[PDB]
Amino acid sequence: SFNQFVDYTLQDIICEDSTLILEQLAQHTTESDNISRKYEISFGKIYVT
Amino acid sequence: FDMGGYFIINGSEKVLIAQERSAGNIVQVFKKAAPSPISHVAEIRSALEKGSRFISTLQVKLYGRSSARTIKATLPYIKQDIPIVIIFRALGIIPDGEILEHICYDVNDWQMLEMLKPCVEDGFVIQDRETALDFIGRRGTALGIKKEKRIQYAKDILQKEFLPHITQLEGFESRKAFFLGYMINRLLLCALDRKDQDDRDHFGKKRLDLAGPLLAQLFKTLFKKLTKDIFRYMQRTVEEAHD
Amino acid sequence: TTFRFCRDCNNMLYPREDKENNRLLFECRTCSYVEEAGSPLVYRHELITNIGETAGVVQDIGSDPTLPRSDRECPKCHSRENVFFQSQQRRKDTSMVLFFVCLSCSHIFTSDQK
Amino acid sequence: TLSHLRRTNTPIGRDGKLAKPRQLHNTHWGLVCPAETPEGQACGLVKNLSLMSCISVGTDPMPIITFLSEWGMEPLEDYVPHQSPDATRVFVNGVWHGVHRNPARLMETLRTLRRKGDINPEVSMIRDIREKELKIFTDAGRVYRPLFIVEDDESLGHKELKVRKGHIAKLMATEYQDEYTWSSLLNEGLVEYIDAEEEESILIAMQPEDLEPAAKRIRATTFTHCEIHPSMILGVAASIIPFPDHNQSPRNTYQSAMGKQAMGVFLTN
Amino acid sequence: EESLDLDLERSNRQVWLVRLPMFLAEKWRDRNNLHGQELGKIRINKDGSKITLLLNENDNDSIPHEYDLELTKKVVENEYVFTEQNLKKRDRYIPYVKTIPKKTAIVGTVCHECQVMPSMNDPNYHKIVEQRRNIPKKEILDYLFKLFDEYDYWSLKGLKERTRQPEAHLKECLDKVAT
Amino acid sequence: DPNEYNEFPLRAIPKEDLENMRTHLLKFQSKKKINPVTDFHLPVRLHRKDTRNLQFQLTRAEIVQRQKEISLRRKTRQLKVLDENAKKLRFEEFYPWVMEDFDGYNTWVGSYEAGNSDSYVLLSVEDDGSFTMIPADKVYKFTARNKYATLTIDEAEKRMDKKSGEVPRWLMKHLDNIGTTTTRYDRTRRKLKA
Ligand SMILES: [Zn+2]
Ligand SMILES: [Zn+2]
Repeated sequence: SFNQFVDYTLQDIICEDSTLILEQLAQHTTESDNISRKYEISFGKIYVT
Repeated sequence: FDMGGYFIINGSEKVLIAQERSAGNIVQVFKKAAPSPISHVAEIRSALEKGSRFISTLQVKLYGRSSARTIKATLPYIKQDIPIVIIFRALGIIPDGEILEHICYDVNDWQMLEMLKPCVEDGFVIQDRETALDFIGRRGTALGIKKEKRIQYAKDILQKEFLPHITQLEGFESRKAFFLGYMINRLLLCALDRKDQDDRDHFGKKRLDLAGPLLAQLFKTLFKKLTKDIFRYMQRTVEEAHD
Repeated sequence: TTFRFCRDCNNMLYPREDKENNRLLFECRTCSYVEEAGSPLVYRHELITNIGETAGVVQDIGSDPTLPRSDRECPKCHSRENVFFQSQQRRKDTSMVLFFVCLSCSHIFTSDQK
Repeated sequence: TLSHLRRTNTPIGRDGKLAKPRQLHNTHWGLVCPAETPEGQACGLVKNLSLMSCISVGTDPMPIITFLSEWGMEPLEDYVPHQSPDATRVFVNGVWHGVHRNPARLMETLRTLRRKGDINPEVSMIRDIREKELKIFTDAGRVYRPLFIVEDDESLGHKELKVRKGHIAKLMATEYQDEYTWSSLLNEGLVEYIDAEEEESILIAMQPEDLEPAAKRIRATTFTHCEIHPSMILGVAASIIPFPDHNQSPRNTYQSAMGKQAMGVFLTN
Repeated sequence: EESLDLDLERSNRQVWLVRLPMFLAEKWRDRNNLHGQELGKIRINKDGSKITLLLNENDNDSIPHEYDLELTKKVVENEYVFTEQNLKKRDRYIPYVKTIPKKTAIVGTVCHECQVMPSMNDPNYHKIVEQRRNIPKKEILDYLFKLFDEYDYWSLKGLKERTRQPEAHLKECLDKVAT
Repeated sequence: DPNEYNEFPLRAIPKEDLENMRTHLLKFQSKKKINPVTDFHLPVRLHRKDTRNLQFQLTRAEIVQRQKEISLRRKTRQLKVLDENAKKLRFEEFYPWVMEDFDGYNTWVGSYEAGNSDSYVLLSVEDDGSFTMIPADKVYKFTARNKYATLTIDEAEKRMDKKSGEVPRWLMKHLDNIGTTTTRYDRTRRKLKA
């Protein structure tokens, strides 16, 4: 059980919910335009020591 | 000789023990006692590894012992015990004999048909899917741009939350219909005593969990706590800077 | 006792009586199709039954290895092989009558002699 | 310690019933020791696995469902009860996926392909032919134990388990080598995992010759499996009971309770 | 612009419906392929009931060439296949719900459902099975006199850029006349 | 093989044609065979619309007759992520497909199938015998609706409630004799007569 949870299901539990963005175009009209300020954060590969 | 899968916390050897439960996502039936208005029921547990614990209980209840032969069902988030012909029509099976073909399999037997005839007479009134879906089941949250209840809202319920197995995306209502028909079929077998009462105490219908699932559960929940704190301080950085 | 359906639209037919010609006319509540009834029988409650010990037979019951085997013969084909098993109905008063199914004559027969 | 690693524990509540699982059940065979129970207010709550007992760690089902599509099912979208009055429903972890016309070929094909090793052997399958149903289980949480396979047919005649003297000779040689393993016996299909759910499609043999040919003590013909040894239904302390048939069961219960409180040695370091 | 209705000439067309294994379907859904080239051969009987696919050697034998056709549904009713092109460019009636009816053409009736199954006797067959198992004060006062003439409730924040001056000087000047 | 058959190994679609093509599959849910080119009071329009009060919605013949007679944000939010193709599919099927004749005597309401829309491929014979391969995209299912003068949700709720221990068997026949909520064909005929 321990080896199975170390090898897999951890990369799965990361890639299930890793996405988080807050892209602020202008959040009101103008501001001309403003630009679609993609504040993007997400997690890729994981590591163990 | 110290072959042992334990853990070393604070200078103490430390082991975890298995936990058990009934297996989820599998049919059971019960025979509740006589004085209650319910006689024969069923249940489905659920979990899909394991976002927001995915509990999502289900039951289908039965009335009478007599002339109260009716089959209502409950779903989240519906507080009313909904009769089931409504559910068939709402999922999109209008013509009556086809609901019958979804339920039973041998057309030559009939006892199921007299069992269901009062239920069809219950469903004699509503003849359209969105009219059926118009039944309220409020239970929160507040209405959006609606009239009484959005049919979009009801279909969103039936897609996203109900029956967290076979699908939850958009388009497999016929799989749902067959699954519910099989459930009704086994409930009717338990009611008509051709097939017997199930057992809760049999072993294979239970499961044993271990460190894998346990660390999975705790790690998921604290990861969600983590993620909500990640969303915290992202709104707070109205001012500088990107630390 | 069966539930007929309207052949124009597969819907549950209901009984409704002629006002003057004194005949049961199964009129569709969906469409205007109507049909006279063969018998004055409409509804039937059947508070007592004793049925269900027999069926559930597949054509290859004997393909499963778990059923026991005997040497009584089928009284049509006389082959001595057989598969025997008890009632398929389970009430608290079902009998210890037995059901004997063969492969050669592929036939079901019992051991009662009253 | 080697007892205490393999423990299990359920929650119930305060008082509970008695036919409810406080007392043992026939389903428990080959999995949990019918003696090694603790005593006092929780007897029948904690229970202890078998020796060869092994747990299921799960395997993703989509290769299986694609395999099952490719070898032919009607997917449910065009099912009709009239034109398919008797075909078998197919389940995977309690999920409807198919109804299929010819069950026997499918069942033997899955069994053979499990034996050849192209499927993880943790997966289990039941043909409840009495109800024309078929089950597939691949989750994590099942319990299983080994068996000796049997082919019914035999050029030498009547019925036989497949394994022979040469294989066990090779095992003896590899052990005294100081290249077979248990897995290297598994891959070519001589033993087979069977879970806690399957057995009702299987006849069991107590001894390797109990009826296999066609005063001390006192002791059908369609077997498919025999146990490795009847002595291995026990548990950890249950092994230590000398001649455990030759007493009464509550004495075994106190013995399993007592053995945890024995001194001696525990490690060497 | 064009006609909003549907074409009807191509309605009268029998169509055969095929399912396919995943590896074969990936090759037969290649848009880099599919230009008119002929890639297989067929062989029916006079009475039917056994049709085989003679796949041409374009596959280079990573897959079989011997295949059989499994006509599951020999007779098919009410199954219609159509096409779509976007357009060239109590009694309340809504003629525009922003529905976008298209140049749509019903182009065929399905008559025969079938399937191509890899014939297991082929050596390239079941190899796929192991594969599937592996995978400035003054001026600004006139200027502000113009500003209230421009608009009555002029913004204090909008007053800043119209002055771009010392605001304490601006605050004193604002108090002398209005708000 | 001896050529007792129509051998034509496949030709294929023009790639330049294949852009802007969406070729779905249609089925009717009735045991009787239906051919719309024989049944429908053409012209037939295919539209993607909402279905709210579709019985109360006017027919195209009624529309033609009427035409002839007349002539501060809180600066913080979160889009929890979702698949763009799934969202596009959801917005596409936010309204379903409906085809019907000009009269409105027969109308058909469609729905969407996600079961097996990937694996299918088309063998449509051409006039010469050509077999063009059109890879299918989606399959849609159509049912008839309001062919039989459907009822109303409110009085339906009053029949559902325990006002009657058993509702009348011919209550729909009595309502039809009253003339409330008649058929779409009957409403179109009455509007054409008026
Ligand atoms: Zn009718
Ligand atoms: Zn016989």
